[PDB]
Amino acid sequence: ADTIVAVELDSYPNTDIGDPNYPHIGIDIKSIRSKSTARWNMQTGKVGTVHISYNSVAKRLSAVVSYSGSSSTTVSYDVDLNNVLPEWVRVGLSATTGLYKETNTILSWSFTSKLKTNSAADENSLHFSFHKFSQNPKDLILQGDAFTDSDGNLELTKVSSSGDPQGNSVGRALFYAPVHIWEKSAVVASFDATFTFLIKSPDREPADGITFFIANTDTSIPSGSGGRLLGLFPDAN
Amino acid sequence: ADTIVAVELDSYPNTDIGDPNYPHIGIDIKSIRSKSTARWNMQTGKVGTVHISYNSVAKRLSAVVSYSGSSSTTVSYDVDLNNVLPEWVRVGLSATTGLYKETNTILSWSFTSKLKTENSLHFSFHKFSQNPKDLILQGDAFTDSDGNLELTKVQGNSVGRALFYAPVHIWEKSAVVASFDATFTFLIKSPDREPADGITFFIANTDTSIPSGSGGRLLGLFPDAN
Amino acid sequence: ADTIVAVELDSYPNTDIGDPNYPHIGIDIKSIRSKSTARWNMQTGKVGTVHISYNSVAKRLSAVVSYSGSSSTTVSYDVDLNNVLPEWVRVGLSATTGLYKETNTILSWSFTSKLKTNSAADENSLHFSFHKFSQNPKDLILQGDAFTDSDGNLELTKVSSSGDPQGNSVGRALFYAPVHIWEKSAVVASFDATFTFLIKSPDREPADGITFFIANTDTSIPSGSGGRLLGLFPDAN
Amino acid sequence: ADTIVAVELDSYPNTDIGDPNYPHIGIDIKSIRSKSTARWNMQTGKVGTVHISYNSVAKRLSAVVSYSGSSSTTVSYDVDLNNVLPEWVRVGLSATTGLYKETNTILSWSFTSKLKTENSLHFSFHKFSQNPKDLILQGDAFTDSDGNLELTKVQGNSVGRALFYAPVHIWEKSAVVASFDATFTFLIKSPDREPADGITFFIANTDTSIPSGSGGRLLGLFPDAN
Ligand SMILES: [Ca+2]
Ligand SMILES: [Ca+2]
Ligand SMILES: [Mn+2]
Ligand SMILES: [Mn+2]
Repeated sequence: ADTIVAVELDSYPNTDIGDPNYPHIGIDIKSIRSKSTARWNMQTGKVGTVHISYNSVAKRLSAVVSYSGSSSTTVSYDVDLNNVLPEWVRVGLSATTGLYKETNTILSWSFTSKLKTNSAADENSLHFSFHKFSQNPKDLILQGDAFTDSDGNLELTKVSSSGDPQGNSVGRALFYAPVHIWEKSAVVASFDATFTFLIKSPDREPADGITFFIANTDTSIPSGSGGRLLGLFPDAN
Repeated sequence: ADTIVAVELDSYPNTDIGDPNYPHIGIDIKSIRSKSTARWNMQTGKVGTVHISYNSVAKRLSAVVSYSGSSSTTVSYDVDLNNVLPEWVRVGLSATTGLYKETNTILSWSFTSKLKTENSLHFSFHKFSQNPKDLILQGDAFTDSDGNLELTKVQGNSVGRALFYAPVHIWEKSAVVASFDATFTFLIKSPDREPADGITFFIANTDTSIPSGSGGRLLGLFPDAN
Repeated sequence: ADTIVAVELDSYPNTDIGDPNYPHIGIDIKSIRSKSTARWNMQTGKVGTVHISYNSVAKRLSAVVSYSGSSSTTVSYDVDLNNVLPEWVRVGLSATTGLYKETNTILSWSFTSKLKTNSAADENSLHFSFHKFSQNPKDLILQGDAFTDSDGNLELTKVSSSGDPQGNSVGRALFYAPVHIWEKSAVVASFDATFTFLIKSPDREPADGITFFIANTDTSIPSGSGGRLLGLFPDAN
Repeated sequence: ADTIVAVELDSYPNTDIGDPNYPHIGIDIKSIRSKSTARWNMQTGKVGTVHISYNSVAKRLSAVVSYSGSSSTTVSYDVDLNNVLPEWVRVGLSATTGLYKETNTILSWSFTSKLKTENSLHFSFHKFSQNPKDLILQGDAFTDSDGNLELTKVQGNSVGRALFYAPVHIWEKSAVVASFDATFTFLIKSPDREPADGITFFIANTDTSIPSGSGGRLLGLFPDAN
């Protein structure tokens, strides 16, 4: 729904809406046109790991991807997230395919968020961690094509019985409870997220990618957000 | 009906023969008649602390109550909770007032749950927002101007509950160990010294709600006294 | 050193000192003669996982072992650990081999301990987590034959360059910092531990096992504690 | 020499031209001359809170100071700490007094460190034991009858430090992300309003000790003012 901060792992270069001429990681602030990007040395058929950080004192949103016994790529962006996001949010995972496709499979997801004030008597803390997923994950809001398979992996996008990915799917999984990330008299807010993903593709140059995103609590797949908009934005402004 | 597992602090008269003659802390499995209780030296106008824990290998559910510079009271019950509770639950607090001037104010509440074969949950609150969007408030429950969670009305016979918003995955076939731990602090404010009062941390089915009839000594948790 | 609580994973049945007639898990309280045991369905050449719990309110020391896609075994014992242990301890892992042998290899180790009183303003908390190990693990006290190998696995007992285990080794690894587990006005103390282990053996019936143990801070391999005494006790009382 | 990374609270006059004219919070990289500082509204006899964090992807080290019902001051410095600090370190607190009647009492201290490719450490103390065996106390540092950690003497020119006992693994070749976070609360008690005082959280080589000459404004951390 209308408000969106996101870390995007973007397999398919969509040049005319600002994407660099290669797979990339980027930080998206209220738009699909990453405020910052870094080359993403994608490795199809391998398990990748994403770490994401933010601290409201530092005011830096950071992300890393690496694969097992391989190099890593990092992207950063200076952003005060309380001038962007509501004080209460939902956190989620998003993925799409277009004409070109890919599995957008998630193996694990963890998230930690803290909110501190003056008195230690005034604060909150939230943590969740999933290694594989229930067949009816009742603490997840599954949106669009998102489903958990017979292996207990979370499939954000359509995959056939065969084990093979479909074109034109959107999926999203959001954690059930809203997260309190700012408040009038907050001194420090911070969050950390990790996920692991498996992207497989027959295709030359797969599509479209995965995000971790933070949104207003009532968020939903906006109509017309398929493909290159990754399930997040209604247009490409 | 709801499926209930509770740890309660109870200053009501329990006029049933089995049960005790003083304020007590007790462990409730599916019924208001505590499977196990212990003395509770209930101190009005002082902040109290409850720690509860369970481990599915140890199959021992236990709880402690203390006040600062005070001594504590503990209760345990050997129980296997994966044969009592559904796989997915919601956790919460509840309170009820008698016919006294008294508050049930929650200053803090934390919870951790672990499910190993694969699943972890943790929340922690010190005071509460005016709009606690991650709490499901039931009955007379509201967060006050001070950021304190008032489970009951600030005369008596109020019932109020507060659930954490996400369901908790506490068991599964593939499970080797499930554990949980919870802490809360509370303040009963009252001009009386031994008012009739009840306050609980509880676990239940995810679609749980207040049963009509459940006031006073059924703690907002149960319809019968069975 | 003199005071020892331990969860033992006992591969070799030593009948005449109380061992049951099979591999077992046991809780050892100040003696090698387990206060409680359960049949341990050992699976050589597989990664096993031990979880250990205690809570001073419940007064129950618990442990579980399982392997990957296999059944699990559990043992329990009602013990108030503050009548047994000092208020400050070191936590550790031990292993031995005798004439019969085995690798006693540790892949990960985590430990959490909490101590609460009246006021939340009076408490302590400690947590460590190792997945694989530095070649010079500076936060471990390595005792006897304990070493971290070229794979970053912790080998509590002697293994040849070949990859093959030697007989008559003792090893122990203790975490550097002492742990505060009780105090005059404690309301609740609790700890949790997890480790993963690989036991390989040519032998028919390997020896001798691995423990997780809690001891006085100045603990050390007592002389004459080899073999069946698992690196912990100086005799078999 | 020792290798020092510190966050400091400083009320000494700093008479060197570059440096500031009021009590300040600052980030020290290997020298007493803070790579980055900010105003510190230093409230004597009120409990203060410091939060510090770092992430090796963000390469931004930052800190906040606040008092209850008060507003806060923050400081950041872009730095890569795997080029400044050894791989293994010891973390600690330090304080120094001037020529004033003032305490440097630590009420609480927590620390978390993560090293990912594989390594986690966390400790948390609210008050301290009479015999804090997991702390290495240096110089005038002792735990008092109230369980509070006094870094300096209860006249001035005391220096005192307290290290956490285990070494911390903060970097390695194979490392993808290293992060840490620390919090402490403190109380400077003094009959004066703006006494000359210094209090730090710091990271150093594991064999670190108090350098001679390091009194007052060198915070117990550095031998020179270079
Ligand atoms: Ca794209
Ligand atoms: Ca044996
Ligand atoms: Mn893009
Ligand atoms: Mn045995």
